[PDB]
Amino acid sequence: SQLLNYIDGNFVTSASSFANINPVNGKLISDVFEADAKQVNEAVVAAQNALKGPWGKLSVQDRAALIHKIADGIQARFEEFVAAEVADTGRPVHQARTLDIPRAIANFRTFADLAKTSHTDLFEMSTSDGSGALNYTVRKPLGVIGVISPWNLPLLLFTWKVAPALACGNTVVAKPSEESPSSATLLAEVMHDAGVPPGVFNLIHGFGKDSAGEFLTQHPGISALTFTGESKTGSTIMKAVADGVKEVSFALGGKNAAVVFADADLDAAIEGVLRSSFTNSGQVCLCSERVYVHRSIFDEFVSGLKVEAERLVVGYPDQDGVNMGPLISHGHRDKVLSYYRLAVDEGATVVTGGGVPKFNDERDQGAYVQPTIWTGLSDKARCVTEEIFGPVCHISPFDDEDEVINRVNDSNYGLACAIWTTNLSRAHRVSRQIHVGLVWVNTWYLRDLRTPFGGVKLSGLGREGGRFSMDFYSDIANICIKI
Amino acid sequence: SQLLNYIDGNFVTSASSFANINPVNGKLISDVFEADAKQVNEAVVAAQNALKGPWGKLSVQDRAALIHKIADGIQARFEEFVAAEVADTGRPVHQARTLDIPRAIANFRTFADLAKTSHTDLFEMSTSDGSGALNYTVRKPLGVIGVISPWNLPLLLFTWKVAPALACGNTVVAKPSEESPSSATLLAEVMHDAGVPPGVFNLIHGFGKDSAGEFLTQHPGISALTFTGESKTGSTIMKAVADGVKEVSFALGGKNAAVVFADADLDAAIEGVLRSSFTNSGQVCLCSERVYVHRSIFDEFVSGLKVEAERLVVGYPDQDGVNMGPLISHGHRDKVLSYYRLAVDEGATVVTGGGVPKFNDERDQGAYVQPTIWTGLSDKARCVTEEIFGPVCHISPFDDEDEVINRVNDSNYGLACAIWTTNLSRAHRVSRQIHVGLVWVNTWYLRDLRTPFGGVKLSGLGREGGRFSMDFYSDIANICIKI
Amino acid sequence: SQLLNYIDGNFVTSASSFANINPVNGKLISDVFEADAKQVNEAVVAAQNALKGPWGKLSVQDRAALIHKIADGIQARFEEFVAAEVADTGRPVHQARTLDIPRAIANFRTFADLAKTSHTDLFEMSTSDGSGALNYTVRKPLGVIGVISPWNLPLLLFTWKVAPALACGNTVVAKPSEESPSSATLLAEVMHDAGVPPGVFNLIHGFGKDSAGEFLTQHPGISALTFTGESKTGSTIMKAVADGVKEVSFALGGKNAAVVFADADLDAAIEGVLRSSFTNSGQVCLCSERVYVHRSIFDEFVSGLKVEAERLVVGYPDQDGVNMGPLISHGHRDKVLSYYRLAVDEGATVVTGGGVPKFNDERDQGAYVQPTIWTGLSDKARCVTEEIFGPVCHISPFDDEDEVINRVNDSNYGLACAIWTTNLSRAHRVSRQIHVGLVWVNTWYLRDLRTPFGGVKLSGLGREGGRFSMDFYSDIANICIKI
Amino acid sequence: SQLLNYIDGNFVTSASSFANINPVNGKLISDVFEADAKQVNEAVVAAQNALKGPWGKLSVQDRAALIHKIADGIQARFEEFVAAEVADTGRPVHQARTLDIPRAIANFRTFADLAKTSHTDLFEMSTSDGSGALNYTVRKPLGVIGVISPWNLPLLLFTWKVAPALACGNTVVAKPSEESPSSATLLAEVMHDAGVPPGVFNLIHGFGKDSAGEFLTQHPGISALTFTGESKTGSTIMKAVADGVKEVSFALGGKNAAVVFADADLDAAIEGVLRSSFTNSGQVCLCSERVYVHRSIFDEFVSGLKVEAERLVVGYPDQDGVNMGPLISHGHRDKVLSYYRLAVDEGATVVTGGGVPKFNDERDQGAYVQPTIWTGLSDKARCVTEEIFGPVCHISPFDDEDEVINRVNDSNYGLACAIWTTNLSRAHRVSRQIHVGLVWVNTWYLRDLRTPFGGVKLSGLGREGGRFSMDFYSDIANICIKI
Ligand SMILES: NC(=O)c1ccc[n+]([C@@H]2O[C@H](COP(=O)([O-])OP(=O)(O)OC[C@H]3O[C@@H](n4cnc5c(N)ncnc54)[C@H](O)[C@@H]3O)[C@@H](O)[C@H]2O)c1
Ligand SMILES: NC(=O)c1ccc[n+]([C@@H]2O[C@H](COP(=O)([O-])OP(=O)(O)OC[C@H]3O[C@@H](n4cnc5c(N)ncnc54)[C@H](O)[C@@H]3O)[C@@H](O)[C@H]2O)c1
Ligand SMILES: *C(=O)/C=C/C=C(\O)C(=O)O
Ligand SMILES: *C(=O)/C=C/C=C(\O)C(=O)O
Ligand code: NA
Ligand code: NA
Ligand code: NA
Ligand code: NA
Repeated sequence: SQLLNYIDGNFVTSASSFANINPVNGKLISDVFEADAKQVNEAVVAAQNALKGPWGKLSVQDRAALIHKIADGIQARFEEFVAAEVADTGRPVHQARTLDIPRAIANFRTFADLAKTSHTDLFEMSTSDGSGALNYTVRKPLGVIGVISPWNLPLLLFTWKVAPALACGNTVVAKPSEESPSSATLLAEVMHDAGVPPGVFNLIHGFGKDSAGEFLTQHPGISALTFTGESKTGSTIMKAVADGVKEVSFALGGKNAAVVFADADLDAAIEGVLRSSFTNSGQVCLCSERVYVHRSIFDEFVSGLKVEAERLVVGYPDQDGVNMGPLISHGHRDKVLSYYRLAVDEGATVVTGGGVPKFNDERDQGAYVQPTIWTGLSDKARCVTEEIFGPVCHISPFDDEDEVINRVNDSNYGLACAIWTTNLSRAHRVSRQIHVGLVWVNTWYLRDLRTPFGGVKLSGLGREGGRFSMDFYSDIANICIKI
Repeated sequence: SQLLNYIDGNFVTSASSFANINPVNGKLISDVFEADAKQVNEAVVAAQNALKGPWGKLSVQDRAALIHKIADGIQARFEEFVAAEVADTGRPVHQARTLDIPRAIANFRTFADLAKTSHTDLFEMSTSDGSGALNYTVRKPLGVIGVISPWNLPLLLFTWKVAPALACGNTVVAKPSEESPSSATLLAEVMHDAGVPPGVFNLIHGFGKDSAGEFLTQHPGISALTFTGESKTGSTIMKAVADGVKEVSFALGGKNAAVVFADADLDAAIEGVLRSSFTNSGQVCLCSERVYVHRSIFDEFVSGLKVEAERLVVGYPDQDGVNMGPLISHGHRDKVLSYYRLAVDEGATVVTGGGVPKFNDERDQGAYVQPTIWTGLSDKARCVTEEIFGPVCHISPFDDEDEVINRVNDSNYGLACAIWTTNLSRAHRVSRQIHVGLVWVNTWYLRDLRTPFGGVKLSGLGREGGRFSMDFYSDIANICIKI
Repeated sequence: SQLLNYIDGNFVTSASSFANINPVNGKLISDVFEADAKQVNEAVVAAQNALKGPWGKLSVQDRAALIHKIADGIQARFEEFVAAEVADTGRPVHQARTLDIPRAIANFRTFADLAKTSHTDLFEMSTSDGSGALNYTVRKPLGVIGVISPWNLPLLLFTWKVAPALACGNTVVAKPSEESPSSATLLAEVMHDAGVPPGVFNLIHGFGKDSAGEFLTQHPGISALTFTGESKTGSTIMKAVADGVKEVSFALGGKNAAVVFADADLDAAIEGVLRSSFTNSGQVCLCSERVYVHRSIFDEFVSGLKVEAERLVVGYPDQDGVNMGPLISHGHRDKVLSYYRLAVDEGATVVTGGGVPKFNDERDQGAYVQPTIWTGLSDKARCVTEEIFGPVCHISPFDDEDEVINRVNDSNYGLACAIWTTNLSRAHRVSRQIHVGLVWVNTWYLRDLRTPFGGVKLSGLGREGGRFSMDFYSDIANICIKI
Repeated sequence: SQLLNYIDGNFVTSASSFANINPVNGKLISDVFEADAKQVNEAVVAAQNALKGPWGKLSVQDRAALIHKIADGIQARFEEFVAAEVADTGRPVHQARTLDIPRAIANFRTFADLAKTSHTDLFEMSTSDGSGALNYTVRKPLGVIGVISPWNLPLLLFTWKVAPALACGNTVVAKPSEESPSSATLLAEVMHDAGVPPGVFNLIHGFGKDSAGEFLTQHPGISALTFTGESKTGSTIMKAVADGVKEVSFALGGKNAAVVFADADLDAAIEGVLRSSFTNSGQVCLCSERVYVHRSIFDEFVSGLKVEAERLVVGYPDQDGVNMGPLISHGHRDKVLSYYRLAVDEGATVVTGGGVPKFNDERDQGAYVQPTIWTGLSDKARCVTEEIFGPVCHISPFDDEDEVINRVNDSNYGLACAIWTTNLSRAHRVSRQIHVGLVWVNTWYLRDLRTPFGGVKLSGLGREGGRFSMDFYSDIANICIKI
């Protein structure tokens, strides 16, 4: 299989391809053509021009309707999309069918809907001559949106950015992860078949540094760069767009805590932390790699979680009650296994996991690791502080409400946090004191697409979601009429 | 006069001092103690700590009441602030009495009011178990706000940032321009006398590079850097804070155009462009340095603007009928004059000005220049494309509406634009097509502080004003409760 | 037996039937079963019970999807709705295809979308004990919405109420005009086939006083009454529901002015006033029956309008080039001719029309009248102050801006006004001074469904449209949590 | 003491006067002049004219400043307002000093602030000709606001209506309860002294039927009637303004429940129900006259409440530790006692109270009753369904959560509800299911002035507070410009 770039309405190859690997079994699944600096410039110029074409002339309602057709296009090829994400990543067919693909569709539907309903402001004012003035605001396309997306939730995170971008009338140059190029390529076909004017959506394959990612980033023709990924990659990008003073939107992961209070529903919290630690094999930026549990229930909690964790099925995406697939890649497994060892060096008790499963088949050539639970490390340990991005969590006891708040907040990251308690006063009091963008109480990763989404400190900059996306992906202009 | 730093509730000197010069006559007004890296550190640390003190326990209404007291205090020392601003900058006293100090009061009052009125959002959602969930959002203090302000509208631009910062419950470390430190130092006194808690507001004096400005910018204890200034400085600051992924808010350079259509009120437009080109001696980021005038009225408009410009009184701040003061400094005058000769070299006709007035008194040791009008340059001339930030404009004819829209927009800047026309459709049709953040029709620099303010391209990123400031100077947190 | 009621998911007949007449030729179209008190009761109880059924259990997303299905259902039977509308009202077939039916569908689509986008508010407050409290608001179904609709834009106005009613989770009992029950009956079928649960949407036919309308009005089981129609009927309805303190929403009569300034595009204004006076044979609450023209263009405006008026083709709905159909009924024709005679007795000059066309075919049995223009009446003439609701306007000269504002405003009505001018300041300066709910400048009846729609004085109470409808059709509840 | 009307800038007497009685001891406090129909007409006409005077030329900022001046003037006479409120009604001095007078002040300041911050909307749209259109809304004064207020919270409720009315630039004709005329008369003094232009604020005294109140409602010159009070009185008013189609805003009766769940903080719940039943001697529309307590804690709850209720000090407004003053009047006491008798007749157990205290001093000539608790009545007893408006509650056990929801909602009223529970889920799950406008969890009558305030069913129509008042007291107008 070969995955081409999509530039100015044409699928094109490059002067260099690269392997896309299935991490279930290490087998090559396709050659991906790597866009070069020339092709990137070509994509940007084409997106700039397309702003002055038919796309630019579309009414908000026709634009929305076309976006709903992009979404219809995905629905009609649903299983081809499921297959595509599964292949690239190893994610369980069930996850892909219920989480990834439906959310990608909902992204386009939600922001199309918003594009139609959203409105702006009127401000009246008095003036010395007694005639007054009117200020009104409008939202306009920001211009060319640069999109650089990660491998963990490929289509979901790709469309999270492309959808509001197009809904706001922008054009897009989008660079998916080298590891997960398939679903995006399919989207490009959907765009094309749906009659999205050429130059409106441009797909470019490649890597970061000295490759398509960097080139997009250094290109003066774009108006914004929105990115989800590694915090130091965010910092790099920010420096790159600085001379052009481009608008930036970053969601940059973290080291999230779950907190379980003594008055929690223990069984729900055990199940809740299982999901928050090991979903997508712990390759979500929202996952809890840190857990704090009240001393009075620490041992019981750890016990039940170990039990539930060892019940998880690690195998083929289509395997029966499968719960976990592999890591994205071998490189990523090597980093994760590297932390596995560091955890021991650091004094950790390994409650469960700590290595890789054994298959004695093709999967042994994959990139699987085991769900892991550590105990007994210091709050200052590297394993408790640095983001691992694997199916791992360290559990630690706490005694006081203010103590644990202080411990959750003592981090250079602050994306999300999950809190377990049945007490009303407690839930609201504690929630407002956690220094993150996103709190969940008695649940995790529940997403209403209208809400502001993002992080504090190293975990990001700006917010996306609902009107926050409508604002970020638009020029806000103020028009003042003297009367 | 001696201008001290204000750090953790105390006025402090530093090891080194620099001179504050009166641009009217080149005389020394005061010595200004330069904060060093260690003092910058103390200010940041005090500000972090102040967030955990009494300031952090104030209700929103009590916080607002204290902010109104700050504003009362400025009011009570109104003429001192006027004299301070005038001393530093040479601005006409009547401008300081009607624009500068009044706006600085209004900034505090408006954001104190928004602090009390502003609310957040509630989103209900359905879930699988049929019980649903609530998402609600809150605004919290972002933390410590780094403010770095320019010399052109010292107290106005300073308080424009400090007012919302405080209103949103942050603490502040603020560095006013080395050219214009007096009114900020006075403001510190008002802060102290109003009983603002120690560490909440901190004033550090100095320069940019290798000085208080850069130290502030590099300090990891800050949560945000808000800046109005040269766009190249903005880029530098963006790079400096990138490793911390600090929130940023930039209002930067302009090369703003005024457009005068055939159906304009010609006298009103002449008076209008007079003000937009030469207000504050052209030292406003909003000034018009490019002027496009319909062919059929070009010659008359140019003749009218020449006469009106030659009528401008350039002189002392309290001189009868004075319209224009000097430039901020000799250094800035060197730059302006350099453009003045470059314009000749690029082939400009000098309709008026082009040099420095001769007073034959102490003002000759000052930093005055003449209001200056050019004609005859191409749209590619450096003098038509680069920000001068002096009392200057180039005037060029046009024939067609779409033609002029494209010429205005053909720029790496995009801050503001003023349009002159008596035609209803024209005002609205043209304004929405200008690629800037701010348009005025039949007026200029009319400000409603609730409006979103800011630029596109090199002219900035982000918006401030009204709820845009309430969002930028706050952590926006989403709290999701499973029911 | 032709047009049945639709109660609790079944079409049902009644004890008495009445005739539906085609106003093109006076011929009987259908027999309509008049709901009696018992049946009105049955409808309300069933709507009451439906709230406690699966309709009550839908998530906002599923409820929206269902509403979109109702729209799809109307779309699938587009031509049948056209024929139904045309039959009852005599409206030109092209108007039905481009205005009436498309707007009915748009009504459902818009409010379905808003149901999904709309959110509510979060207010934080401090409390004596220093722990604070939260207030959040929610929208819930108000309950059973009683809908009483008029005959002039039958399906458009019917669905303008039903769409938001259903979108906010209410159930409905709706009574269409005795003159135009067909398209509403067809909607009931669409609702049945779409699977809308029984009790959710109920259709009852009949008259006002001593009939289905009155009884709906007097039933204590409804939660609100929303009504479009005559003013005196609004008053009657307001009194009827008073003992129950039911929520009310009224758009009533108007005696709307168009104002034409000397700087208007004269050709566009003539065409504009031709449409605002004669569209739907002048049977729209937004029609202009008063017209004020600046003296310098009066004679020419009048001559222009007369010519264009006499071009209008009055005839069959499917007649080649037809512009105007008949009036709704013979009884309405008699009212309109009563004013046509009064205008003469009051001294009017009849510029054109003033009687009934003679067709020498079945149309002479229908209810046609001529498009009429009067001149020469005083501002206090009855024909100039009372709503006629036919295809007529009086044209009067004016001289001064403040004069014409006062004359427009001197009315017990205040629904809408149209202003023609090319001057920017004038447009905004004058529009804000007109005492109505709706102003159009250089156009007429341009409708954005997000906008607040309603009148002042006798022309109504409350606003509908956008969030105004989402508010009126919902219980707004504040919930305050002590922390 | 003499209490005059204030009409068109002048205090005036009337042909007839009536007595204002102190309910503590039954003594004459003052003579009140009853406005006749001629004088009401004079007030409304002056109010209409005032809209065209200087009041109408004030900028929003200036109008706001003047309203803050009104508030200052009350603050400067703080204790005279305390004395006036206490004299009229017998309320405890501490309640007047902490709730009543401070709220009146906060009313004016809140709405003054909102006047300055509030803005409106901008809606862009496409058109067939491709040029587009824009819609913008504005808020303007509605006109003359009729205000009719009750005696239970005289200045709080009076200024709750007058503040937003003025803040929205309206003029006012206001009629306080004949039982509590004093504070409103002092406010007329403050208005005069503050320079409020003549006709802007008019104070008329008297009764309802055949007196000033009725005449107000019948006057065609008013634009709206806002009213708080008895439900049947709301109905009578709604009918009276029906012919004019005036805007109406009603907060009316309630028979509010408190619900104590088994997981409640039992002592906090007992204190909270004590306050919600007996504050202001049970004379708040928001008081809980029905109480439901889970079976498992019912006996302990009732014992506890008995004890705390018998601790209450009933007596003089400035008496040491006084909890309750008298009822407003002997007539009102007659009503409440007849309900005391009915409760016994209906089978109630009198847990405490049930009569009148014996003072053996001048308070025996006052209108006091005992705080009263009943038990053992059915949900259909008159004393459980009808509003008594005195210091009483009936307590009933429940078993099931859905059961108690149904029981609370089984009412023709629906003003407020208070729920006691420490459980997170329960607070949010149950609160959204209560059919009222206002829910409190673990508190009572905690008021954020920005929130929507009102009732459902017989308990009112519409909402006030925050933007809801800003909309009700304004013409909302949509202005549509074709471009
Ligand atoms: N927070 C998240 O959701 C998230 C997602 C993916 C990866 N990560 C973190 O990052 C690591 C893996 O990510 P990665 O190394 O594959 O890439 P990366 O996370 O740093 O970045 C993701 C995307 O950015 C692009 N990119 C990388 N470097 C760039 C550069 N210098 N300029 C422009 N674009 C660039 C890549 O092509 C890729 O598509 C993990 O260890 C994990 O901790 C976090
Ligand atoms: N606001 C508008 O757009 C509009 C629409 C139609 C008619 N009108 C005016 O009304 C005049 C008369 O026409 P109409 O009699 O059909 O209008 P109408 O307002 O009296 O009746 C309209 C609707 O209300 C119902 N109704 C009438 N009386 C009622 C009552 N007492 N209680 C409850 N429901 C009642 C009717 O059956 C119908 O459904 C027209 O001449 C015109 O001036 C205004
Ligand atoms: C730049 O020269 C001026 C900036 C002005 C503002 O930011 C303002 O608030 O008016
Ligand atoms: C009255 O005759 C017209 C009312 C029109 C509407 O309500 C509409 O939504 O277009
Ligand atoms: Na791969
Ligand atoms: Na200086
Ligand atoms: Na008919
Ligand atoms: Na009294």
